[PDB]
Amino acid sequence: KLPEAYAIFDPLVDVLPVIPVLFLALAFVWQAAVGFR
Amino acid sequence: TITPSLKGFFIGLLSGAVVLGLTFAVLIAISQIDKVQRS
Amino acid sequence: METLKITVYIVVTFFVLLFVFGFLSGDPARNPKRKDLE
Amino acid sequence: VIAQLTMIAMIGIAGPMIIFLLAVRRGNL
Amino acid sequence: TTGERPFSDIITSVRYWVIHSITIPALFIAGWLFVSTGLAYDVFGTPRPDSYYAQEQRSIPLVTDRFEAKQQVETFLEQLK
Amino acid sequence: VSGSLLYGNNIITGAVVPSSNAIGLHFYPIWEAASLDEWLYNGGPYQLIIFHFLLG
Amino acid sequence: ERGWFDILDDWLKRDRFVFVGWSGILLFPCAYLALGGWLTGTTFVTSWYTHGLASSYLEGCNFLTVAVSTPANSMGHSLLLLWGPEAQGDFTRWCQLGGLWTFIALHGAFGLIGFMLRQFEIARLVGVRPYNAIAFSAPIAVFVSVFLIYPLGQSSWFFAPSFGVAAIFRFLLFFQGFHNWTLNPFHMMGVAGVLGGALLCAIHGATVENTLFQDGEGASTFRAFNPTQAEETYSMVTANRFWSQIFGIAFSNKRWLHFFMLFVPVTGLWMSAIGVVGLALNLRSYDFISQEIRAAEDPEFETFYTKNLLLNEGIRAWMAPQDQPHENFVFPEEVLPRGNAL
Amino acid sequence: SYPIFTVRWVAVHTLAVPTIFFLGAIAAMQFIQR
Amino acid sequence: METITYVFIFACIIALFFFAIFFREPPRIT
Amino acid sequence: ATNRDQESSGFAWWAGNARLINLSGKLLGAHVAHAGLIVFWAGAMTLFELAHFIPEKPMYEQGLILIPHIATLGWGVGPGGEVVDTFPFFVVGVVHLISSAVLGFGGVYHAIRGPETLEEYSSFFGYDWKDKNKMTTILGFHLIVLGIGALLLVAKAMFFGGLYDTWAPGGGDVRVITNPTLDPRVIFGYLLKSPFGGEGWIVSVNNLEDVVGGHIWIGLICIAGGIWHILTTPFGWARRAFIWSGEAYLSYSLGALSMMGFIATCFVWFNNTVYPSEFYGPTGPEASQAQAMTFLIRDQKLGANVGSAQGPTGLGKYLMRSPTGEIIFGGETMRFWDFRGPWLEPLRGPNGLDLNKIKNDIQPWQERRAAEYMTHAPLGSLNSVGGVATEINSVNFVSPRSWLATSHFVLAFFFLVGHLWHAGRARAAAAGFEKGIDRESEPVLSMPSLD
Amino acid sequence: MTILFQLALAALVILSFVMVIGVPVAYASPQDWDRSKQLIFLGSGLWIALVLVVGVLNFFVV
Amino acid sequence: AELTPEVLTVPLNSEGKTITLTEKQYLEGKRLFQYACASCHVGGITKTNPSLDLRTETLALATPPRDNIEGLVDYMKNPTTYDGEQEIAEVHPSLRSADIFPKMRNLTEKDLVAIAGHILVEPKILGDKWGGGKVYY
Amino acid sequence: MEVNQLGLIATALFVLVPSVFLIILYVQTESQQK
Amino acid sequence: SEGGRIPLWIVATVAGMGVIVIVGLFFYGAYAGLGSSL
Ligand code: CLA
Ligand code: CLA
Ligand code: CLA
Ligand code: CLA
Ligand code: CLA
Ligand code: CLA
Ligand SMILES: CC1=C(/C=C/C(C)=C/C=C/C(C)=C/C=C/C=C(C)/C=C/C=C(C)/C=C/C2=C(C)CCCC2(C)C)C(C)(C)CCC1
Ligand SMILES: CC1=C(/C=C/C(C)=C/C=C/C(C)=C\C=C\C=C(C)\C=C\C=C(C)\C=C\C2=C(C)CCCC2(C)C)C(C)(C)CCC1
Ligand SMILES: CC1=C(/C=C/C(C)=C/C=CC(/C)=C/C=C/C=C(C)/C=C/C=C(C)/C=C/C2=C(C)CCCC2(C)C)C(C)(C)CCC1
Ligand SMILES: CC1=C(/C=C/C(C)=C/C=C\C(C)=C\C=C\C=C(C)\C=C\C=C(C)\C=C\C2=C(C)CCCC2(C)C)C(C)(C)CCC1
Ligand SMILES: [Ca+2]
Ligand SMILES: [Cl-]
Ligand SMILES: [Cl-]
Ligand SMILES: [Mg+2]
Repeated sequence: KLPEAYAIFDPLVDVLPVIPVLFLALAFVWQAAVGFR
Repeated sequence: TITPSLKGFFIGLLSGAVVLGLTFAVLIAISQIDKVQRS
Repeated sequence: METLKITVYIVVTFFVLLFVFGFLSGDPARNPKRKDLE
Repeated sequence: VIAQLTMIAMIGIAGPMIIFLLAVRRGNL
Repeated sequence: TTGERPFSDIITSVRYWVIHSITIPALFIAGWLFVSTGLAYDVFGTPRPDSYYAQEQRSIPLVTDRFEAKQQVETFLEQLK
Repeated sequence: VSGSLLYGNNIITGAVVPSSNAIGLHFYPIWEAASLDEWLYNGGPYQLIIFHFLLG
Repeated sequence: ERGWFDILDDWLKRDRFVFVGWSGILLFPCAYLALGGWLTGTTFVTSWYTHGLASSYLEGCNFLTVAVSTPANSMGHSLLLLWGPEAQGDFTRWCQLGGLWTFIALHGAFGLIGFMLRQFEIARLVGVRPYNAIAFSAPIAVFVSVFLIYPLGQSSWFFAPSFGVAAIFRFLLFFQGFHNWTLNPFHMMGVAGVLGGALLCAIHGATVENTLFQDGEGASTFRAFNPTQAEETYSMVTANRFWSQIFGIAFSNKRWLHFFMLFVPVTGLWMSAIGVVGLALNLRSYDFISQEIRAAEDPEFETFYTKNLLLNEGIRAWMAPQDQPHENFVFPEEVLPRGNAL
Repeated sequence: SYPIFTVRWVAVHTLAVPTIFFLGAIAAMQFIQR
Repeated sequence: METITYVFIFACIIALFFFAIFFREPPRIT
Repeated sequence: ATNRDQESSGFAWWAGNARLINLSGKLLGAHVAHAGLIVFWAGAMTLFELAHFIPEKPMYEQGLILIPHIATLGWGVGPGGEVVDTFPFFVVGVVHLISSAVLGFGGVYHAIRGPETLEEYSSFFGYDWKDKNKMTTILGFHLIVLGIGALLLVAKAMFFGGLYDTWAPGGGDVRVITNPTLDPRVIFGYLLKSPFGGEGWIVSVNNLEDVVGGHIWIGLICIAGGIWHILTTPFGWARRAFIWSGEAYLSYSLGALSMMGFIATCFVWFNNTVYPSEFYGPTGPEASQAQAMTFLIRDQKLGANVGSAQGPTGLGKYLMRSPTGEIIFGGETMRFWDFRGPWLEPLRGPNGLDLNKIKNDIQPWQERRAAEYMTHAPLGSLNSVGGVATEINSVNFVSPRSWLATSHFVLAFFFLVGHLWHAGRARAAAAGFEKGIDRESEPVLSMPSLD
Repeated sequence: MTILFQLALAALVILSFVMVIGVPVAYASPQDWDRSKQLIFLGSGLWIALVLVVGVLNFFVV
Repeated sequence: AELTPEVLTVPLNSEGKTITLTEKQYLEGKRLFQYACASCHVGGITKTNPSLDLRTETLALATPPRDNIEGLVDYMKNPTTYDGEQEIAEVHPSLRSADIFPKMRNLTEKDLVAIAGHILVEPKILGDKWGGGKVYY
Repeated sequence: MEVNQLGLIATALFVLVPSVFLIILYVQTESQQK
Repeated sequence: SEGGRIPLWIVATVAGMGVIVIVGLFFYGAYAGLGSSL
């Protein structure tokens, strides 16, 4: 576990590692916005 | 005698005739309403 | 068997040297179009 | 469990939000 | 093109989404309730987690007679007390 | 295990048999064997063939 | 002539997003019902009463393990019609008896008929030769041999493949252990045709893509093609020299190349269908008699063939009691074939 | 300018309507406990 | 005799490879 | 918008980053933002692992891969690899996560706000791919950087607490390395070892002295090479041997990374020194040997004479000879006789496993260790059901060794594919036919027929 | 110090979210770049400050 | 079939006394068994010594008897060989050897009771599968 | 090995008969006027 | 009514996220309740 003082951030910490994948997905949203020109 | 399975056969026959019948009725109807333009 | 070993080692070294020096011998220039790739 | 889905909801929306905001404002996409 | 309205036209229109922000969630919810109410089990005859075996039974309720199979299944279901 | 035609195999059953589990990942060229008879017993042809094949 | 038949013909053959045709009347309901039946069964329907298996999302199965399973062995080869003497019109009981299996298999079959007829009809209307339908004869030969002929030669529909991912895998392993199906030269021709087809697909795609003429300025080369252009988009001559110098032989005739691309996988599948037809009667390539006579007399004689038979024997003994529950197999620990330790 | 109810519309909905219903069902299924 | 048959067929196939490669009908541009 | 569509760039959206080949500023943005992604993952993954971490369970029962890396450096662990302080893990994770914000900031800036090209802005940061000297200069900078990294490892090992040593006398423990191996005969001797069984090339490194000395060597080599490349331009033979373009250098790096990927795969699969089994779980060989050890112990306790016990095949049930005569565990684990591990070695004599030591000297900690490793063998399903493929659901386990080996084989392979793709494209583009054959100048048409 | 810590850290997270959306949008927006550059400078200095604050207060809460 | 109070009713001691476990106790028992025991005792067998299993009859014939909550809990504190003759805490997980088997460190008396209860209830459900090994999979 | 004693003739005719058919057709093709 | 009012990239992003959510739920369900093995 994280030190007790940080325990409230457990759910955020549970989610963080997946964020990089979102950047790949972001690239497509962006490309969708410019019509994949 | 009409056994339960012969009755079943008749039910199947009717069901198939109904499905195909309604299908052709509907398709003919639609074909008549939405004719292709020629000439 | 030692002689077979030495023979194979020499053969392998030979062909390997042919491969390496061969690709070192201006391979980019060996094409039908643009040769000046140096 | 509710907290985790809330976090991934804000984080998850952030990107498309960036794109949406830029598209609305005719940004340099 | 074959005369039908382009899909991109349809699905980028307000009216489509007015219709479908209703119809799609409604269908999803209907399926959900189809399961959560247990109706699916009853319709299809699928065992609930508590209905595979009688309490002390470890034998599969396998159908072993073609023409009395219906009755066999009913008996197996009855034996679940 | 017999793999060859002359030792009782046909085309479907025949094989070059993998090298001995006793060898493992050890490199077993012909010259590591005390004899060809040993090399053959322990499945040296398998290693020679697959290594030359993969390189080739 | 302008009666109702021709007017119907007019509407049926209208150029719309999804072509219908006369073939559509057979195809679409049968295909829709086959697929819908599969989804319905895999979502909601058990195989508890037929197999002693869970097979639906409802029961906790996932996409890999869900199936619409075959009927109980006791059903024999019953058409298992909803209105038949087994279910007697009761839909729930019908589901519980495995009615969805025959439902799916038969609607599936007529649906495949509809699809191939569709291929013929469209080929005729557009004015092309009907090689797509002819090639489609192979998938049909496979479906018919495996899902219909095979169980028809066996005791019941029970031993047909169940419509499911894992179930199909089970079907594969059953065929190994019981039929030694890998040893069967018709299956071997099937394999050669499938892998050979994939090889031809890959090699042809890559060859075309790597002998393209530069027809644009773009480094991405797809736009530099126009459907209506007269010229070949790639160099047959250069491709031919390349493979001639690489492999020793090469295509020189594009028509031959593509006919060959039809021929290889279709023929492969057809051969496999013939083999499965053999397996319907248990007419297997299980053994080499010379091998067995030698091994019987010589306990030092071992080939990969004999090893594989040991594997088959294990498969049979360990899987049969649960895979074939109608047989009431009880195999005592002591009769189970096992090597040392395992 | 464009018709709404076409053969294509029908085909699409025969697949899409049950699909959403089923996905809702299976989603509900994920919370079932023995 | 089996072995002879198998090896024979194989050898025929290899020879066939040889002829099919070096003695093929040459491809000609018309 | 410059070069951000196909008509102007020549590259479709799906090849969009190729639009960046000659836009050094935006390409710098791409690179820095990406480094941001990597550091971000290191940090967030570390925090996730720590949040999920139960200190009294072995790490390898908990799906941990980064904490094992930190622990191997000697942080947060004591004797036997027991966790004594989770705070170092927290620090590593947090500092990476924070640093990632910085890299991301610079990356986003360069990518969308900063100068698209750097050449007009700066002669030092600007570059031409075809400028061989600038390329070798930048390469030199990065080589010095890497050398500094390796020396950072040496520093950790020698001056800042040491490294976890599974081989430490009296049991695995964090240990300061005071006498690193400098002898070039040993160090490069590793580089000349066979990659086959019983040798295993660099993967065979089995003591921290060799590791640290090796990193001393690599650090100095890398710094010297960096200086070399800042001070020199490529010789004639190199000029004539290579393709000099962005895509070519990319292809070379892809090849190298592929090679490195496969090396890492074998490293995590076989090596238990820089990948301590305390943290990563037992290797396959380790666990098979551990099974043999376990039952040798069990049956010997029951009164079996394990030296004279003949198995069904004629081979020793428990003990047999390797092909060179060494006494080894028998059965299938015969294949793994090259395995070496701290729990087994005390039973090893000059001729291999010593029967008298086996009879008299096996300690309870060895039985425990062998049982633990045997029952934490790196076998398991994709949904992480531990054990053989036929095992029932019960145990939630896949060895970290398996996750890291499989992931890195997949990555190394696709990077080999990328290498072929980009090397071939760089060749074709350099020669000027990457877009296809000139219809009016088809080379083969000017070649004589083959027959 | 737990009040200071837990809110300085919540503020760090919040500001981070704000920067994550705001900075790229600012970088790519045509107008109001003058106001944006200064807001980004401020946000960045404040972010660094909050990181250091959380960092110090850490040892008085753990 | 259901996980009824009767199924969850298992022997507390050798003197005819029973204890009825709650469903939550059964779940805790499965969880803790998986956590601490299943690496070797998956499915009721013993990977490092298959001669000895966790079948109820076998536990009944162990010395002292282990076919009750108390026997199993004591085992988890002070494991012996099957005849009770030697104490094996040094090579087997126990509270007494929590120093060398660190997963036992956070196990409470309640936890031991839950694990014991899992061990006794599971064969009542699974029959020959419990301790049966691969033959019964 | 106790092989089927007809396997030899079966294989031999299996190879020879169609091979001969093909050789006949090829050779009579070549001898036609160019 | 008017085609184009709601941009296609938004429709795609929202629909895609919906798919990710539902599939994600199915994977959660692989570890909980029926089929979880527990
Ligand atoms: C053209 C599309 C088509 C086709 C080819 C089929 C084909 C099949 N379906 Mg059907 N099915 C369809 C559409 C189709 N289906 C549709 C749209 C539905 C949804 C309502 C269903 C629902 C359905 C169900 C629920 C079931 C089937 C089943 C069957 C099979 C048995 C049918 C039978 O026995 O008919 C017999 C009838 C005929 C062949 C029609 C004969 C018409 C003749 C020429 C006219 C004579 C009739 C006469 C007027 C009647 C006088 C009788 C008098 C003396 C009393 C069969 C494989 C069953 C099955 O699969 O079980 C496993 C089954 O249970 N289908
Ligand atoms: C590692 C991932 C990665 C990276 C670093 C890049 C980098 C870059 N891409 Mg891209 N690209 C990628 C993946 C990536 N790409 C993928 C997967 C694809 C295929 C879908 C593409 C397809 C692609 C194309 C088709 C093109 C690029 C181009 C570009 C560059 C200009 C982008 C632009 O103009 O923004 C415009 C977009 C915006 C202004 C919207 C906001 C974007 C910002 C950067 C998001 C930042 C969010 C982040 C959370 C904020 C944190 C800030 C905080 C630290 C304070 C840029 C250098 C272009 C280029 O070559 O230019 C010449 C170009 O045309 N890329
Ligand atoms: C180096 C790569 C790597 C490795 C070895 C691991 C290893 C591990 N991770 Mg980690 N993880 C990684 C990257 C990696 N992860 C990344 C990048 C992320 C961010 C998304 C995460 C996020 C993550 C989380 C959130 C968690 C883990 C956890 C775990 C463990 C369980 C893994 C699992 O169950 O897989 C499941 C298997 C899959 C999901 C299948 C992956 C298959 C991919 C899609 C195929 C890739 C193919 C190729 C690259 C694509 C090329 C295409 C081609 C056409 C070019 C395991 C120890 C878990 C854990 O137990 O923590 C304690 C945990 O909770 N990981
Ligand atoms: C490889 C990484 C890299 C590179 C090559 C560049 C290159 C460039 N940057 Mg960029 N930058 C980077 C990362 C990088 N930056 C990052 C991460 C950020 C976010 C903090 C920024 C933020 C940034 C801004 C805001 C600006 C630039 C600009 C500049 C240019 C002038 C820089 C200068 O004059 O330095 C002269 C040297 C110094 C000022 C002293 C450097 C002190 C360093 C930090 C000491 C520590 C070095 C240490 C070894 C780093 C290890 C980090 C490692 C752990 C990752 C130049 C083109 C400018 C520009 O493009 O103008 C239009 C500009 O305004 N950069
Ligand atoms: C990433 C780091 C890096 C990179 C990209 C380069 C790249 C470059 N270096 Mg090198 N260099 C480096 C690090 C690096 N160097 C270091 C650290 C040193 C100090 C030791 C040197 C010292 C150096 C010198 C002294 C020279 C170069 C030269 C060159 C250039 C051509 C080299 C080449 O053709 O290699 C191809 C390699 C060969 C032709 C060697 C023989 C190939 C054998 C057969 C391969 C055997 C390896 C095999 C895969 C197995 C590995 C194990 C093995 C040891 C048993 C080139 C620009 C040359 C140059 O032009 O300088 C300006 C040059 O003369 N470099
Ligand atoms: C450092 C590594 C590296 C780098 C810098 C590049 C850089 C470049 N490559 Mg790439 N490439 C690489 C590795 C790398 N490559 C590898 C390993 C492969 C083998 C698969 C390829 C194969 C490749 C091809 C086939 C092509 C390129 C191209 C290009 C250029 C444009 C890339 C583009 O815009 O992609 C845009 C990005 C996308 C469209 C996204 C790709 C999606 C991937 C395959 C799935 C990711 C799976 C993920 C890890 C796990 C699942 C997550 C889930 C959310 C989906 C660009 C110059 C193109 C080119 O030739 O340029 C000249 C080109 O056509 N590359
Ligand atoms: C049989 C029956 C019949 C009919 C019925 C039917 C026909 C129904 C329909 C229905 C159907 C029709 C179903 C629905 C569906 C689908 C679903 C169930 C869902 C899904 C999928 C998915 C989930 C997606 C995902 C994935 C993939 C696949 C793709 C991409 C990727 C991803 C990941 C996304 C009748 C009644 C007459 C009679 C009796 C019986
Ligand atoms: C660390 C820290 C931070 C973090 C930050 C980050 C960095 C995030 C970012 C963000 C991200 C980075 C996200 C991204 C996004 C979006 C999404 C969700 C994605 C997607 C996709 C889609 C859904 C797709 C669809 C479509 C396309 C568009 C086109 C084509 C078709 C398709 C279908 C594919 C914070 C603040 C939290 C605080 C705490 C901690
Ligand atoms: C170029 C671009 C690209 C990419 C993008 C990027 C790659 C960028 C980046 C990078 C990044 C990477 C950024 C970020 C994030 C991070 C942050 C924002 C930081 C913060 C941190 C904090 C806040 C921490 C807190 C903590 C404490 C300290 C303790 C424990 C708990 C917690 C966790 C709370 C794309 C594809 C879109 C396309 C277009 C263009
Ligand atoms: C830390 C470590 C240590 C040490 C390390 C070492 C010292 C190593 C090294 C260094 C080195 C020394 C590395 C390497 C190698 C190099 C490379 C990898 C090469 C390559 C080659 C190539 C690639 C070329 C290409 C081609 C040729 C072949 C021909 C012609 C054309 C061309 C040129 C293109 C040890 C292990 C003891 C232990 C552990 C840790
Ligand atoms: Ca319950
Ligand atoms: Cl063994
Ligand atoms: Cl027993
Ligand atoms: Mg569930």
